[PDB]
Amino acid sequence: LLEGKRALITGVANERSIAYGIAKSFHREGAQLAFTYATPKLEKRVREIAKGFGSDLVVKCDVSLDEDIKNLKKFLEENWGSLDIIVHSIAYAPKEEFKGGVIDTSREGFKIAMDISVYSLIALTRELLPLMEGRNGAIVTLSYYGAEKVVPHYNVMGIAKAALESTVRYLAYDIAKHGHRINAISAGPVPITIEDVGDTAVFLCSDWARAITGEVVHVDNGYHIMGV
Amino acid sequence: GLLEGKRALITGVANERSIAYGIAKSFHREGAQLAFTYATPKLEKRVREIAKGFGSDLVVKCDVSLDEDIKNLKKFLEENWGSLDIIVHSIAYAPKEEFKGGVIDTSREGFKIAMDISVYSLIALTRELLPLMEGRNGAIVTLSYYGAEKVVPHYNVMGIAKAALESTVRYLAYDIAKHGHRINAISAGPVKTLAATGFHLLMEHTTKVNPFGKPITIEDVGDTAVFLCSDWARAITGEVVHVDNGYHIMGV
Amino acid sequence: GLLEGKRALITGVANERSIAYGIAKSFHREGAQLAFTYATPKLEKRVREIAKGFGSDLVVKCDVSLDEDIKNLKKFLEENWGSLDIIVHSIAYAPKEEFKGGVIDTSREGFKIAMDISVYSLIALTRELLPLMEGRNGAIVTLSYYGAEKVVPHYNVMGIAKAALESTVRYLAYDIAKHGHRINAISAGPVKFGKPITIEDVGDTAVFLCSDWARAITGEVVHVDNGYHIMGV
Amino acid sequence: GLLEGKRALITGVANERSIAYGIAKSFHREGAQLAFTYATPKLEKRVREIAKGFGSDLVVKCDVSLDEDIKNLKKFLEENWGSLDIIVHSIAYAPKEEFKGGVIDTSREGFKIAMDISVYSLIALTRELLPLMEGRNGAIVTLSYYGAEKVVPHYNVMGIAKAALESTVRYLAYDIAKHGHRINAISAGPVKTLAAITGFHLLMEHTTKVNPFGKPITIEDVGDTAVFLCSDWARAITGEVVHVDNGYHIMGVF
Repeated sequence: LLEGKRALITGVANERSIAYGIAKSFHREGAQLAFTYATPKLEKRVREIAKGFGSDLVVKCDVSLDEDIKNLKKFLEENWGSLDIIVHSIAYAPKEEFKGGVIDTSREGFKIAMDISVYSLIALTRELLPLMEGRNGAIVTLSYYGAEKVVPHYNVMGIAKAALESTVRYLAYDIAKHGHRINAISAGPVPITIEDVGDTAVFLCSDWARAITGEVVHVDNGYHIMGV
Repeated sequence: GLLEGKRALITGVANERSIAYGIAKSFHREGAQLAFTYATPKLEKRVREIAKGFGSDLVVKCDVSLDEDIKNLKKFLEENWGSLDIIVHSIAYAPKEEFKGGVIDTSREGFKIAMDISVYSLIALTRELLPLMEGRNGAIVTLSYYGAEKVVPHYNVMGIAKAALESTVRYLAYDIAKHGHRINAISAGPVKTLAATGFHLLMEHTTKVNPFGKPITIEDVGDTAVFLCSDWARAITGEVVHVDNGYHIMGV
Repeated sequence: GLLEGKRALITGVANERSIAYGIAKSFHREGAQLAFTYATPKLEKRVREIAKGFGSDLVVKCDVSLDEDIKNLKKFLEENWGSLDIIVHSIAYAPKEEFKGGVIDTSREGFKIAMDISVYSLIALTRELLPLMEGRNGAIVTLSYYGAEKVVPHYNVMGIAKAALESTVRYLAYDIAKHGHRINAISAGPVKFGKPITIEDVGDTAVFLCSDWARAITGEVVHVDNGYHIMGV
Repeated sequence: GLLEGKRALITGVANERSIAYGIAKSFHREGAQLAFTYATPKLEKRVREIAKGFGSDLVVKCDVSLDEDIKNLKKFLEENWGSLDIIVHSIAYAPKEEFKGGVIDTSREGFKIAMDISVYSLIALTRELLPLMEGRNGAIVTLSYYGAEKVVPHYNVMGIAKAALESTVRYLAYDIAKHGHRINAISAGPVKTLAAITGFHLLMEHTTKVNPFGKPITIEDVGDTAVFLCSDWARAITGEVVHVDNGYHIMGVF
């Protein structure tokens, strides 16, 4: 339960977004919410979604842009002045990258995949950590089994998610000095539901999970266990 | 109230410092009804007193080395509940001599005991009690330790047992899924318990190395156990969750 | 050749299709001298015949469930060789009943037997034979399977045993490194892309892992499985 | 030798302390014919002299950040060999500043460079050179580090890179298997190289104290493992990460 907690939600595009399921569970559990939208064409839907949860706090943020990350800090500084939770649900590679195999990955497509899907977590964490000072905050990100095993056609995203899980470990080391935690949910195809992810996110971002950091929790109906 | 209307069997309570006591405490807070085993006749008194403190009258002797004790446990729960939601498996033992040198010095008999009590008991309890869980959204949780994954000097045969335990969890998840049940492990960091050679140094080293510079508590385990045994974790099975203040991340 | 001047004990040969036979074959090719255990009297004839074909007359009965058989094996090696370089541990068993149903159906006695034969035997052999390896920089190799890591239906208690075995390899690596020795596991795919491997695949990997070329490798599990382990399907 | 009649491309030699030099040395002992890349014009002389020492006249400049250099590398190998058995990928870089604090302090540009040079280069080289391996039983080996799996302070963005690299190896194994080829990683322990950074001495000391042998690995340990992994003895081994680290990876206390 997240009473008194202020959470930033990234990655809401619509009502089927994994981040929507997280926001839904967070709202139920008493969290106040703020949202990013990735592009201008998503602003209307994200604003409506935020309003449906009683939030008017919506800000444009292209995570490939340093200036947008700094602007996000400023927006949160001005409207809240502190922060408890970051939900990082941002993953992208150009669609061409999923055709063929990893062997067919373009250099630019690789750069884009890593920057959006992995570096964005570092940039958000660095920039927003000051807002969390003295709060014992929590960050959660999303991964997939393709990080650990070959899922054909997942391609560069399997590489990105392996990098992401390592990033979670290093960031856990960094931010523990300031009292904060960061974990990943390795989600099955959304099969699980977005609500399965959301309820797991609530726990991991709650004080009940105070001893859990740098962990990857599989929310996948046990898919990960199978050897055949 | 995440466990409202849930019935949970708690194994492994010896005293108020036991990991299972932490689990009972969190489960109680969250609305679970509790039943307890005690391992040896000497523990009866304090386990009954502990149960009473949680509003439970259900305490029964169960030495998991004994097939008849497991059967009688089932009979006891059939009479007093007739359905079951949760099994907390917090049982680990090896003769103390097995911790003195290295794994190379493990005795055959000590090995057999360690695996039987620390691993096989999970299989026996799961098989025996599964019928009582029918129609329920059952959850089982067991306790492991990082010594399953890496070498922790003096943990020895228990590092072998815990690796077997985590594999056992995976196979059991596969078995019990078709009955609508889940099973997971909590890989807990060191806690100063009655149950837990070289402990002081292990505890000190772990505390120094983990990113928080502090040990976990039995309450940390309990709160994680609540989640994993609740319907919020309906999509989580065969998983090992580290409740260790980040110790598992370090490559120093 | 890679194993010249090295003396290797081979456990687990039952016949020419035994994984240990492939290891013995590769070991022989590479110049190792060989000694064999046989598990039961009814296997003596075939094992002696196999040993002879490799130019060995060093064959000894060893039921690894028996402490006295393990002590006796040390004596046999002390008498005939007086030193040792390599142990090949290829010993895994559970009563056939245990592979019916799932792990949930495992009997207590079947579990005890599986762990004792498949896992504890490695500890007992390593402890007992380590003195013979003194000052040689020895190497031990054991066998595992992907069912240690992931669920392979019907592998059951052996999946538990193999997970325990791999952990045992790590702890033993820690123990024996201070005496200059190494121990590793080969996680073999099913035996003769992600297709069945051969006993020769295992054998040539065993030679490397038990050679001085692998001097920096210990407590490792090497998958010899045509890449099966990578798949998330 | 185990590599008799095999032709191997060696990337990443800067001097005789380089991990790739150890690999070249073992490969040479074992009968491989060698070709070398050098990363920058300043390394040319050094790498040509090292190649000469192994009886090789095949050295070519290849900056892996450049698509045209990878294309020209292929053209060079087509002209001088026309077939290829082995690629040794020993390429890792991030700007020095990235090792100074924690991963939290990583710059966007330093991250991009690290991933491009340390990870993407493997994909580029594998894709470009695979045709030269057609009909051969090819093998590729790359170098990783335990920082891919666990937190090694100050290894930072390289620990992210190496985790991506190990995943890249798995996916490439899947891709190249249908052409009869294999690819593996050696997760090597610390070695004092030109390339190996903030806190190196302490990392080296700590690793040496903690590993069960109480000593670091050598470039020759890596070389001998690479020979096996790139030989037909390892025909059944692909997508694997092999720790060549004197047992460091087993330790759960430090």
